[PDB]
Amino acid sequence: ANFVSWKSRTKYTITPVKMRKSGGRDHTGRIRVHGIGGGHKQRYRMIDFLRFRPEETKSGPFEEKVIQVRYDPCRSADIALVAGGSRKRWIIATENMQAGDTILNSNHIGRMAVAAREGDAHPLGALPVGTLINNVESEPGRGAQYIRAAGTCGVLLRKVNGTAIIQLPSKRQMQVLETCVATVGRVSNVDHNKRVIGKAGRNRWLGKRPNSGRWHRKGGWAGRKIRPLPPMKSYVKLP
Amino acid sequence: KKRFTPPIYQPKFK
Amino acid sequence: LGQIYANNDKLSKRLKKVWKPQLFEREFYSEILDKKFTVTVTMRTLDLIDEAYGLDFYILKTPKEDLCSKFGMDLKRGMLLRLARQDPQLHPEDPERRAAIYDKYKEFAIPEEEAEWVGLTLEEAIEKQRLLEEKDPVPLFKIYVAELIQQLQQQALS
Amino acid sequence: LTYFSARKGKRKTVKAVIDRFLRLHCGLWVRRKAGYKKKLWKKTPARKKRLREFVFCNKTQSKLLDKMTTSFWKRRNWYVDDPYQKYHDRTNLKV
RNA sequence: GCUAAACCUAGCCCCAAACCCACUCCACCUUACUACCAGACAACCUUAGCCAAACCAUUUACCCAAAUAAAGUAUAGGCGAUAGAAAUUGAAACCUGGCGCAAUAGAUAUAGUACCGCAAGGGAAAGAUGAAAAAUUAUAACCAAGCAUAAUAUAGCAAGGACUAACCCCUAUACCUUCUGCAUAAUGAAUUAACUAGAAAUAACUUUGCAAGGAGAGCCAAAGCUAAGACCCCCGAAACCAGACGAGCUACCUAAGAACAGCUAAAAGAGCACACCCGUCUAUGUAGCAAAAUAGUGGGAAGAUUUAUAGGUAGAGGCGACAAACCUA
RNA sequence: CCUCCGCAUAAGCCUGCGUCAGAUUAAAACACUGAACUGACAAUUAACAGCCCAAUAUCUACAAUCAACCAACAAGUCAUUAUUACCCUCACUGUCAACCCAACACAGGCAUGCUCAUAAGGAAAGGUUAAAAAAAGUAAAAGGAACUCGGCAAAUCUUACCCCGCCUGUUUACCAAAAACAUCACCUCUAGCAUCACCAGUAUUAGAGGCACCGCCUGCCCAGUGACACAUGUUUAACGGCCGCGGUACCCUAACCGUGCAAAGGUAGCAUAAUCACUUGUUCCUUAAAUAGGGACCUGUAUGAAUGGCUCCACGAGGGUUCAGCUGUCUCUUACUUUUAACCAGUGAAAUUGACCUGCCCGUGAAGAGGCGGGCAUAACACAGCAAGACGAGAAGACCCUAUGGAGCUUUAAUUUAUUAAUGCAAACAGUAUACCAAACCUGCAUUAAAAAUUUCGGUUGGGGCGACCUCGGAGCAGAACCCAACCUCCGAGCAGUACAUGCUAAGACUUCACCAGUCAAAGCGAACCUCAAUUGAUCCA
Ligand SMILES: [Mg+2]
Ligand SMILES: [Mg+2]
Ligand SMILES: [Mg+2]
Ligand SMILES: [Mg+2]
Ligand SMILES: [Mg+2]
Ligand SMILES: [Mg+2]
Ligand SMILES: [Mg+2]
Ligand SMILES: [Mg+2]
Ligand SMILES: [Mg+2]
Ligand SMILES: [Mg+2]
Ligand SMILES: [Mg+2]
Ligand SMILES: [Mg+2]
Ligand SMILES: [Mg+2]
Ligand SMILES: [Mg+2]
Ligand SMILES: [Mg+2]
Ligand SMILES: [Mg+2]
Ligand SMILES: [Mg+2]
Ligand SMILES: [Mg+2]
Ligand SMILES: [Mg+2]
Ligand SMILES: [Mg+2]
Ligand SMILES: [Mg+2]
Ligand SMILES: [Mg+2]
Ligand SMILES: [Mg+2]
Ligand SMILES: [Mg+2]
Ligand SMILES: [Mg+2]
Ligand SMILES: [Mg+2]
Ligand SMILES: [Mg+2]
Ligand SMILES: [Mg+2]
Ligand SMILES: [Mg+2]
Ligand SMILES: [Mg+2]
Ligand SMILES: [Mg+2]
Ligand SMILES: [Mg+2]
Ligand SMILES: [Mg+2]
Ligand SMILES: [Mg+2]
Ligand SMILES: [Mg+2]
Ligand SMILES: [Mg+2]
Ligand SMILES: [Mg+2]
Ligand SMILES: [Mg+2]
Ligand SMILES: [Mg+2]
Ligand SMILES: [Mg+2]
Ligand SMILES: [Mg+2]
Ligand SMILES: [Mg+2]
Ligand SMILES: [Mg+2]
Ligand SMILES: [Mg+2]
Ligand SMILES: [Mg+2]
Ligand SMILES: [Mg+2]
Ligand SMILES: [Mg+2]
Ligand SMILES: [Mg+2]
Ligand SMILES: [Mg+2]
Ligand SMILES: [Mg+2]
Ligand SMILES: [Mg+2]
Ligand SMILES: [Mg+2]
Ligand SMILES: [Mg+2]
Repeated sequence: ANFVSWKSRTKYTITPVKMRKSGGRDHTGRIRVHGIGGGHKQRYRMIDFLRFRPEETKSGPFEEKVIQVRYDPCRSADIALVAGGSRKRWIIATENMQAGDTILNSNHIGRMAVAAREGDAHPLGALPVGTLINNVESEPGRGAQYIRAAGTCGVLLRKVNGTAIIQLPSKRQMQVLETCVATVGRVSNVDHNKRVIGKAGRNRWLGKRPNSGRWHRKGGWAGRKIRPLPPMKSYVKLP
Repeated sequence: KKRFTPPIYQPKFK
Repeated sequence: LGQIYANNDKLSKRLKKVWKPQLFEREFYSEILDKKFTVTVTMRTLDLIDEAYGLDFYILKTPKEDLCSKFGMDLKRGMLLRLARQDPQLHPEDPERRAAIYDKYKEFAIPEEEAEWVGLTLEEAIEKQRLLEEKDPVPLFKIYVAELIQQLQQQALS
Repeated sequence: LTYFSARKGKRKTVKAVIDRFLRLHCGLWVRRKAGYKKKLWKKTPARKKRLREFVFCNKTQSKLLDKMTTSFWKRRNWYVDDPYQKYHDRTNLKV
């Protein structure tokens, strides 16, 4: 088997990139994941998840201008093309972002919390307690891995001596360093639950194969399980 | 079951 | 790579078993080589080094059938060549320390031309010998002129 | 019974026969009674006495054991204090 | 008298002895047999199983020092099928053969060619004058089945007893195997030629030699020991395991392509309907045109569609809108 | 007269109907001389098509659909710049054909462009005759499904109802296309996360499953098993389950009661159903006639709710019933045409075959005779038919049984954990005031679990299965030495009680038809002066 991943390019760019499908196959050529294959062709828009990243030879916080809000075939939520200084990038559009708005990406953490409109990114310590937040990291400067899906949102619960506590959409709570950047507001493309597929053909266009016709008898896992919430997740190292 | 016996070709030189 | 019985009784199943050594990464110093090596080591060879009183002594004392390592045989050949050559081992300005390290291992240092072929596989030995006898061909012009001048001298001296 | 062995081409011997029977040089085989040391608490003294006996074998059994053993076990032995020395020969037997 | 028949010698086999090979020029690891360009990756690993143990579940000779003997002994072992040493002993340098085959034999061999297979792989058949063919002459015939010369004659396992006469008279239920028992309408067999199936020990028996000893070391011996003779078939599964070879069919996927008339267009995994894909029902066919076809009739035909090209996943597996489907009939 | 063809390119193939000679021979399914050929000779000429490019950075948000209005989703098929380097040129390869994959000059398979009937390309009839049977058509009086399992087929154009599945779609290449599988919708379970799938994704997500659009609903139960919690619990849209007797008025249950048990005792709904049998249940419509169809009743004692229940729109080569029509389906068949057929000419198979000089009736017999017994019949020999027999040909029956012959699958069959994942201990490390903490990866051991692996699935048996039995003794059968079967008739046994010489030895005997086992016993040495019928278990090994 000769499998080379399409994710092979070391320079960020705005133009969409051709992405090869997989069919649920790993590098060996065998099926690793079932029900995947053969949908509409797509191109990849590169999303800059490190929301606060200053340009070259520039250091402090910066402003940006929402040039457009576009549909992304590769994700649930839509993506905003946003320009600033002399460079443009794709980011995850939050709700009520439209063309012509201005967005603030700030680093300095304040003695007193700041008032943030629904599109800016501040360190979680600078934000008011109880705000709805999205695109959060775990280490400072790691980049946004948590909440990123359409309409989903998390809430900052408390601030501790050097950390901040955040509730995830699955209600699990996690503590991150105070200097961890996150964006204010809920993610755009709400009402994504109400989407009705209508027919199996639309699933096929979406690129998911039908389920196996073999009849599996249900085991002990099948009944409803009422478990307590899992313990706190902590991302703060301590000697 | 489906019992089938494929035919046998003799060598062409004969 | 052997086999075992299920509960150490022969009337049970026979299962193929593998026993692996417990390997550790440790750092060593060679007084002859004046270099620090990081090697994947085990408790047995740590104990052997302790018994031999030093990595240099362990490598120079243990035979190939016991070192069981091409790395060990290469180290042995390096130390043997150093001892046979009596070369400027440590550095200038430390001749007495160099000599002291050399005399710590007098019961060694086989001749120079013999210490080269120590720890060499058959392929390495054949390659070394082939590059030894490279000897690109000599033109026949020189041979013929030497023969003719020797003939001329023979005829003239008579 | 391995009439021909894969190493020497020789006849082999069954060692169970050797472990269970004694061969006199005349051709007679001597055995022990079965059950002579099993459940002696349910047996009468006469039964136990007849079970403790060393008895001879059939003609058929003797030929079978001769086939199952090799000629090494049929040679004439001259042990020092053999308790069966006098039994290795036959006397006053007519045809 | 046609078809035919017949023939010796290509070569081969088993030993012995001896350690054996390979660049004329050019091309050849990429799609081998390709004159000429910048990531330099790289091998070292306990076989298993059939089978035997009358099942099978521990176990079951097979490994590379001349012989012989110790010895099938010590030992091992569901202590059972069977497995099985060593110490020790001692093992005379040189000689080119055949109670081997002779074209269905002997090598598969005229050749690993033709042919078959995608591939790994499998694998044939056959020739005959003579000193001279720069003697094409007349000889050389005679011999299997099959025929021809030359169809037939009431009635009957095909004949036998006969008889002056072929038939007519009288008598007569093919063979082999398998069975309690077969003419059995139970098996097998068209027929000819060739090929095609009993291998050995312990202990006995007979015939010699020598004889309380025999034997050319070892072993046996209260007439034994030594030697010889005589003696135990052929074909056939469904299986299991190891290592290769296969996705040019088909299942699914990846890359990059192509096709879908006309009408109604409700907007459409909408309707009629071509091309195109499929295969409902009937008839034919059934050694067929075809190892799944033909004619008609049908389902779909802008989609979860059909389809060309290249690539990927492989058997203790792959792939599967699970039919135990498909993975070269 | 036909054309549903053809001409190109791609792919495939590789000289394979060009000329001359041999045609005496040889393949031509026959022939002339050329598609089923032998030798020699000759040809496919690049512009078409292949065969490409100097680096290092940098750039590349705005589909297509006449791209213009409009309108979307499944979100898309095409672009540079900056600097350095660079002044030689038209090489090489494919180019033929009646052609490829199917063993064939095979009614099969085969991508794209072009005209969609042609300006390409082709020939269904060797000759004759006009039988049967067979194939494909055409026409048919009167009737019009009376045929038949069934309106199969054909001809005409077609109304209404029901069951199942929502629908389009998929499937057993080669006997099943469906009600089976999928499917939008609904629901359960698992997962807090970055570079090789999932995914360049992040709980409105991803994955493992059930059920099956929608509409109304989905009732009770955690006793048991499984799974999750280690606080003795939670969980059924998890595996699954949702009572019994008796008294109960003339008929029936029955509301009701006494009781027992359980986790709950089947709720709604629907209902003789694709739902064990009874069963052609009862009843109305439908027909002249109704084991068919539709509508109602619930003992459905085995219906029933995501094992989803019940209605309904649309749909269906699904399975049933029906009006009307019109049809050779049929009463009831007939005529013609073509193929086939039969004869003449050419070429020329296969299954099969012990040998055959190969009759009928009755009987016999390994129980169904051409061949045997008794009768009868009987010159020889082609051609066309037919299918009663030759227990006709084909395939060493697939059904059944057997084999200490296999294999697939499932487990709660036996054995094991080599492997993966968890734990615990050990090894490896390091500070620490007489105590403690033990990061991660390896390695050894032990336990647990998942996944598996190997192997087997007794026998008797008036076939096998099911039932019953398997060892030992007494009686009968088996009457008077011994023996003697039965899935034959009847009884029993798997102990018990008392001494502790129930010590030791040893002639001679018996013997359950073998062996192994089993039985009796004189004398003797010692010491006083054994009942009972069976009452049982080898070797190895412990
Ligand atoms: Mg699903
Ligand atoms: Mg399902
Ligand atoms: Mg066996
Ligand atoms: Mg056997
Ligand atoms: Mg068996
Ligand atoms: Mg020896
Ligand atoms: Mg030959
Ligand atoms: Mg041959
Ligand atoms: Mg003849
Ligand atoms: Mg007669
Ligand atoms: Mg019989
Ligand atoms: Mg007879
Ligand atoms: Mg017969
Ligand atoms: Mg038979
Ligand atoms: Mg036959
Ligand atoms: Mg077997
Ligand atoms: Mg198997
Ligand atoms: Mg393919
Ligand atoms: Mg449609
Ligand atoms: Mg249509
Ligand atoms: Mg099924
Ligand atoms: Mg099935
Ligand atoms: Mg051309
Ligand atoms: Mg064919
Ligand atoms: Mg024309
Ligand atoms: Mg014609
Ligand atoms: Mg005609
Ligand atoms: Mg004709
Ligand atoms: Mg009519
Ligand atoms: Mg009728
Ligand atoms: Mg009728
Ligand atoms: Mg019809
Ligand atoms: Mg359907
Ligand atoms: Mg499919
Ligand atoms: Mg089929
Ligand atoms: Mg199909
Ligand atoms: Mg069909
Ligand atoms: Mg379904
Ligand atoms: Mg429920
Ligand atoms: Mg019923
Ligand atoms: Mg009817
Ligand atoms: Mg359909
Ligand atoms: Mg003819
Ligand atoms: Mg008869
Ligand atoms: Mg006839
Ligand atoms: Mg006959
Ligand atoms: Mg027959
Ligand atoms: Mg048979
Ligand atoms: Mg048996
Ligand atoms: Mg039986
Ligand atoms: Mg019976
Ligand atoms: Mg007896
Ligand atoms: Mg007495």
